[PDB]
Amino acid sequence: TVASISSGPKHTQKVPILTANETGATMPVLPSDSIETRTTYMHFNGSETDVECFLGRAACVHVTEIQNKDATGIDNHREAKLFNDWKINLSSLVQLRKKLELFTYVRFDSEYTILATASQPDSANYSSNLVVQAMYVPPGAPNPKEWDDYTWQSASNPSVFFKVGDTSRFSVPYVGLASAYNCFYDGYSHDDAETQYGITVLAHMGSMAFRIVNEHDEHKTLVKIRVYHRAKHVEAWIPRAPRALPYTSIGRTNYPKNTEPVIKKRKGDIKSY
Amino acid sequence: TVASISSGPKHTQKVPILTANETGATMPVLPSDSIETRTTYMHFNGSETDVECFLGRAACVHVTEIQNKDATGIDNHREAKLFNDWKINLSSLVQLRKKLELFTYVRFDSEYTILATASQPDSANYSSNLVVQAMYVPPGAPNPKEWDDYTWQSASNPSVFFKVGDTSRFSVPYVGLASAYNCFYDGYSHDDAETQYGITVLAHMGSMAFRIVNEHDEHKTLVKIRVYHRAKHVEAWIPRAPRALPYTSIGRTNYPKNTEPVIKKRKGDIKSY
Amino acid sequence: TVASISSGPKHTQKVPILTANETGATMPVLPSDSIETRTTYMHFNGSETDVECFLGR
Amino acid sequence: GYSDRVQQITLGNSTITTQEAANAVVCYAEWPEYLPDVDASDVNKTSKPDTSVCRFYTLDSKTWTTGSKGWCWKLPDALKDMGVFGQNMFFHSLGRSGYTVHVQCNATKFHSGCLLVVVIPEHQLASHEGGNVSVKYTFTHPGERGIDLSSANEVGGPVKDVLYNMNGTLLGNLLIFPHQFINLRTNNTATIVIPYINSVPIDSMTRHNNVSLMVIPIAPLTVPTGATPSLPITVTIAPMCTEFSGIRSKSIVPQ
Amino acid sequence: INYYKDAASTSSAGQSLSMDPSKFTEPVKDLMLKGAPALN
Amino acid sequence: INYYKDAASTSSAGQSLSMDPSKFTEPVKDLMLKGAPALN
Amino acid sequence: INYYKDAASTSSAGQSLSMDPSKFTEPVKDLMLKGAPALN
Amino acid sequence: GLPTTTLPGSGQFLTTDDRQSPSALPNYEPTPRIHIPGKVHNLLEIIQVDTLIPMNNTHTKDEVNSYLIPLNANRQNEQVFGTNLFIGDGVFKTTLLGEIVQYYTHWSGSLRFSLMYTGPALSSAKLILAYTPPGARGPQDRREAMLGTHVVWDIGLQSTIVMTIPWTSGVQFRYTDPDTYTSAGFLSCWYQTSLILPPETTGQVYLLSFISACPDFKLRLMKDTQTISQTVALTE
Amino acid sequence: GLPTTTLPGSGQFLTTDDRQSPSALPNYEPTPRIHIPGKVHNLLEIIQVDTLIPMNNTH
Amino acid sequence: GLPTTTLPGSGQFLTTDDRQSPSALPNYEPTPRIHIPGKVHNLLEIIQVDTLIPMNNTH
Ligand SMILES: Cc1cc(CCCCCOc2ccc(C3=NCCO3)cc2)on1
Ligand SMILES: Cc1cc(CCCCCOc2ccc(C3=NCCO3)cc2)on1
Repeated sequence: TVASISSGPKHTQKVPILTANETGATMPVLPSDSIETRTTYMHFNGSETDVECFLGRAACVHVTEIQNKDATGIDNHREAKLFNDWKINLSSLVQLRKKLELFTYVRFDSEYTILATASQPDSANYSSNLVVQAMYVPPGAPNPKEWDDYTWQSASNPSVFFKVGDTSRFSVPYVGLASAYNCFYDGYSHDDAETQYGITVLAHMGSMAFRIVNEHDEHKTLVKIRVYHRAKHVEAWIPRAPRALPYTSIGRTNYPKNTEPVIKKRKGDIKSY
Repeated sequence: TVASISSGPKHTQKVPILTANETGATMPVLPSDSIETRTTYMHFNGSETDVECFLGRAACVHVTEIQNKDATGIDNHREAKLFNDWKINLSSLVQLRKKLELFTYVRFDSEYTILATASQPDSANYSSNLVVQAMYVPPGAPNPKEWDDYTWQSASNPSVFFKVGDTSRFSVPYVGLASAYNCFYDGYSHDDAETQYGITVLAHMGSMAFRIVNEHDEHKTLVKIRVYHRAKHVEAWIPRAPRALPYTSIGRTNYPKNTEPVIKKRKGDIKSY
Repeated sequence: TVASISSGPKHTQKVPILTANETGATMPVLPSDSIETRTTYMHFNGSETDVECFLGR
Repeated sequence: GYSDRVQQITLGNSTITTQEAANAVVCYAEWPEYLPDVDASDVNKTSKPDTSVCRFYTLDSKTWTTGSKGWCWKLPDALKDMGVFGQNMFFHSLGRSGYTVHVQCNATKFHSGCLLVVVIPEHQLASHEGGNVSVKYTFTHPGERGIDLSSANEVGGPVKDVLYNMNGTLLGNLLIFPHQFINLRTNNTATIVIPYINSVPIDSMTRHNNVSLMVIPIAPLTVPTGATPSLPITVTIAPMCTEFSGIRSKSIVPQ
Repeated sequence: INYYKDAASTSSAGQSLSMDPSKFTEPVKDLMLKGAPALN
Repeated sequence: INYYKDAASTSSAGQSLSMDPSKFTEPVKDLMLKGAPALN
Repeated sequence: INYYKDAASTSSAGQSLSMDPSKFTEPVKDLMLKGAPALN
Repeated sequence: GLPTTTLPGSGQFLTTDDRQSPSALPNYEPTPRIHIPGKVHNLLEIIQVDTLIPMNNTHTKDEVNSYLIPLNANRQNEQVFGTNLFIGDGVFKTTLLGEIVQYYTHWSGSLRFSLMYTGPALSSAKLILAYTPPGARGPQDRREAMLGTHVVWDIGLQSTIVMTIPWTSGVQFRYTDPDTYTSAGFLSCWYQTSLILPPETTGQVYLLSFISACPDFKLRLMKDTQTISQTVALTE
Repeated sequence: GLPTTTLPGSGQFLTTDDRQSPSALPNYEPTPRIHIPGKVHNLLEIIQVDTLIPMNNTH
Repeated sequence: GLPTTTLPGSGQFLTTDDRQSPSALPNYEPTPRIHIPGKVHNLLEIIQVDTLIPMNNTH
């Protein structure tokens, strides 16, 4: 492939460099339209800018935490982090978010990796070996109430059991209801006067719930869960302007008030170098 | 292959052993040009002197250390070794360095092995199990500031998570900007009067950053990281004189003052055996 | 596979929507027996409702 | 003698002529088309009023003055009250449509000024409150009036800050969306053909707007000496290939 | 070799090697030739 | 590839792709045609 | 068998078995024959 | 039982590796795809669309005005604007090009810089745009500027001028984050003759300026952008 | 000895995965199947049989 | 699931072994090679060039 062809002096009536940008086109002008060039080859394919590659590496999408401790006398397991859940979503952590929102609709399979590490902040004789049981709880399924409810039987709901310190990995097909996931949605769930506006209405994909299977030892053990997400088989439509201001909320476009100028001011003139 | 052919008495006008070294050549003289020889075969190929073999074994290129401890009240994580980094470079440890600098330009893929072991120098009930997360931070990427910054999300930056005591291994293609890496560079980054001189200007490949993912236990744990590097797919050009004096700096050729004579003095005469 | 065929106005002596449930049958009535439909395809096989799948986790 | 410059668009019972055009943009290089069966889901036969809905409606005019910040209309909202297009809209459960948008602004060879005319698929607005305040319905359904970016923040309304496109992105990058400029010195109209863009084959026309049309002054209007300091901008829009499905009782929407 | 039955479980996809910027860079209705006048 | 000798040790079965609701939806002795009168 | 997609991930290269010292040992412009006088 | 040996790296999680995994939802059937205009395949497809450069960066809070380069009637010989070409920083940084370049470590290729004139139709002007390849200082006067890559632009019916910064380089890749060795030059613009307004007209006229990449362009070695960060996880 | 590398997920138990296992009862012979009317293959077969709706829910 | 047995040496790191590894930079394209005079393939090539001997070591 040639990156530049050889081109010499020109004295024409045919001027490729004068255009009318009002038309909305970006005319494909090249170095050889306005200087004299020599042949050179590309030596490159643009492999690593493919959208599959761009969205295809694992990104941290969520960090939560649960603890193993005596539940005796706990009136609210959920509240003691005896188990915890996560209202699945991919917009909470914002590094991966800016990348996805370069597109309007996106379609992909997900590969999740879940790393779990334990901490024992206060005096323990040892490190126990805990098994985590993260289970997927889709919309309209008995949400779990204690850390050892019938829910955890999970007879119809996919669940994975792995050890703290290890990693769990599995992959979920594209579960969207439509043909693509909306990265943006300028609508409502119905024409009410006070119903929420955004995608949050849209992208209610149910939540994920984690717990330790082990009963309690004499000390307490903090287990912190990190969920990583990798898109595989990516398809993206309609590019948009990149995010400039900071994010404030999952699912709304809102930016913070009295934010700071995002364009760097010159130290000098327009004329400055 | 014959290592020596059979050759007998000679009384010629054709003298292969008289030459003129002023020409710059090393004339290919053999035993059979000046004594009577018998046939012998080589029985050998020179396999283990191939440059791929010479530069192809893992060498320790870096030892760093980070600790897991309560960051509560630490004003400078980087400074507490709450995480640490490494300004990637291959010239810091000097065993592998002398080997590479036998050549001027070198091109290869790298295979890294990272061994991490833990130490608990002061009273602990136990040994905790920590997961390290070494992540590659290339030039012009948000350098991380705390041990748990948004940076560690590493949504676009390759990162590996492995356990202390284990080893991590992965391989990075030849990332040089030019066609080869310069082992030497007699230039500057621009024609300023005070800009640094060497390769240090050249070979600024960004740094690598390590941290423990675990929160803190009651005791403190020292984790010491050793990075090993193995060249694979090696290509080397222009041999040079081997390094004689000791090294003083990454990237400059400078040797120490009042160094010692590097040539061993005879215990005796020129005539001595 | 078609999920619905195209069907238009009807003025018949042949009424598929009147039945006698006392018989014990569930007559296979479709949208196109009582409204005007357009063609659409199924795009689906019913894979995940197989009893092997239902009892297989 | 055809110029890129003169054009005629006849759609239904209405025709537009421009003698000073700058080509026309067809979003994503695709022209509006009806919904194919292979893409269909709802089993209902759809209704295609054709020429009674696919004609040109001219919205009420705006006034560009030196202080203008820009205006924003949403589709199909802007047309919610135009003739039979609008009736069909409130009466069917689902509908789908593409449009031809023609923005008009003429001046003289002594004026200067340049407007950006852009179509943004799925323009989800931001609340000026920050945090996770929502933008109430009424605020994102201004109707033919559209939203006036130089009007004041209101409560439950969107933010109207132009350097941020009403969503946290910079004005400068709106050029990645199908758009055309109106530069008084060149141009006097902008025309964009919009194909139907959605993640579902057909949708509700009232709970979801699928494009915002935005006209933004970028090089300020500068009139000749002692000229009146303002120009009107007119927007005429025509639904094209419209289809409605799931007819019934007639939606009732807030406010 | 896929070891698993479902398609979601396969590795990353392989490069589009599609690449056609004209839907974004030249969505004009009447074709513009480089070198010919923009507005006739 | 089965690595094991016994049939019980193989993985899940594969979709019936049988599907015939008539034993449940139309177990009538004399065949009913849709469109013809139910009771003659 | 490569298990990985990228070339960097393959094992070490295999012996040049190239070997030609003359660029280093005899870079003279006019060819010198062993046995003939060095300087004529 | 087949004998195996495990190698160094066993059990590691590398966020960039690409392997198979069990599906959690065996046998599930995804929604059919329908057609949607606009599919993107390569980021290289989109960085060829031009977007506006806030060249007039001299303000103090972001404003529509930093997109406008002003022009003065009747000045002769003088300089319209100047900038270095660190596409990952400074004016370029918020543009779509700048914004994508920042996801990669290295770039190579030609850039296309165009200027669209917005002054009254009855005015006229001749400007010179100059590209100065690495190695010299930003030009200080047109004489200096005109000795490097330049285009005399004659403002006419055809409203925009497209200047190309042809890839001039020793090393075949440059860093996107500004680096010296790797630096790309300067871009300046001066009056060639001068802007002239018709009667009954007055004041400043402005140029809009765009940037996009030529088909020439290469970007490699993905990394994280300095353009976005956060201090606590967001919630709904 | 063939060189291997284990990936993330090793040792996990996913209740939905489908793999082979050793039989605890090697060589055992199950009872023959006889014919039984009524076999169900898909839940889609049975949701087409109609059942009564307690529409008058007001009690 | 295929039955395996691990041998002595599993998990060891031998600095001299030569195996495959995942690439951290999937799909990256290295700079083209250009021609450079002087390529060395074997250390045996270079030890045939003669160099001076500090024979007079007596200093
Ligand atoms: C955009 C966008 C991204 C998302 C997330 C979609 C992923 C589908 C549901 O995700 C899961 C997560 C976990 C599990 C799980 N099963 C057993 C353990 O974890 C299953 C599906 O939604 N919209
Ligand atoms: C000579 C010479 C040698 C070098 C080093 C080059 C290696 C390229 C960059 O090295 C790395 C190191 C680590 C990682 C990494 N990714 C995830 C974890 O570690 C990636 C590239 O530079 N010049």
